[PDB]
Amino acid sequence: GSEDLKKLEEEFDVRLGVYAIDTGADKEISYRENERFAYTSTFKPLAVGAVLQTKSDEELEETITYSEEDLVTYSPITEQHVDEGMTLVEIADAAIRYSDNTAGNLLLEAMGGPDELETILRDIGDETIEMDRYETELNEAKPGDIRDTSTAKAMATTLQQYVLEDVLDADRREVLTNMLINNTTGDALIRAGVPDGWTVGDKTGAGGYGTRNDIGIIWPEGDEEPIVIAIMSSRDEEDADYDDKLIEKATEIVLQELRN
Ligand SMILES: [Ca+2]
Ligand SMILES: [Ca+2]
Ligand SMILES: [Ca+2]
Ligand SMILES: [Ca+2]
Ligand SMILES: [Ca+2]
Ligand SMILES: [Ca+2]
Ligand SMILES: [Ca+2]
Ligand SMILES: [Ca+2]
Ligand SMILES: [Cl-]
Repeated sequence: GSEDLKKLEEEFDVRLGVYAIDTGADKEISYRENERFAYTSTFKPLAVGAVLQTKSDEELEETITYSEEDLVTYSPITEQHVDEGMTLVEIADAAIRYSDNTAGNLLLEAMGGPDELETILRDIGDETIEMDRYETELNEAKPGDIRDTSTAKAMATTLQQYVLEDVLDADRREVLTNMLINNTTGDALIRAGVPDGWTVGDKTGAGGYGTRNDIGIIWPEGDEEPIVIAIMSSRDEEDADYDDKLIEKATEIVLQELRN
């Protein structure tokens, strides 16, 4: 696929996967779009989508209780509510906007576990995603291990189904859309590569082997039709570091291609 994207791989010593489709211009850009990467926290809005797809109003307002023992690493929001519980919508908010890991687990559990969520996503057309573990084990990202992986094209396409297509009732679609727009963890990634005044919804991820991902939707200023985008990346070494600038630069290249 795209040639400036290839240069980024050498610059940052990574394997890079990119898929972006401009729904207005009817054009896409891709690079290694069918190669597997660990999705890490980017699964969270897909789990929220599946919840908003399959649960009743009552089920969304139901209080979910959990114990101190249930808390996994990095659970800033859920660790505040052990005694009283949280609703699925509050859990969704925490998972998407703060990347709360226990919130991720509560979503997986609500959907019947990773394998059941996988089956739900199969049924809306995602033939690619392979889900198996809970947080934080799902972040391992061992190369060649299929567990908890997808591709840039599949992540983008499935996000598109929930956010832009008709899988969700319009009211619930807006709830998900606003959680993504109000994400707090992505300022240095896709958001950093988009012009001022454009609206972005996104979900970031980070994990083993230097994995660094961001998926989202970009609405160019002026009511233009949206661009769906997924950027995934990983490195050779188990304890490798990532560089957020990779994601910003990939975004800039995508927009140069799509918008020109
Ligand atoms: Ca179109
Ligand atoms: Ca391609
Ligand atoms: Ca703890
Ligand atoms: Ca499909
Ligand atoms: Ca599975
Ligand atoms: Ca399994
Ligand atoms: Ca409904
Ligand atoms: Ca409703
Ligand atoms: Cl399972």
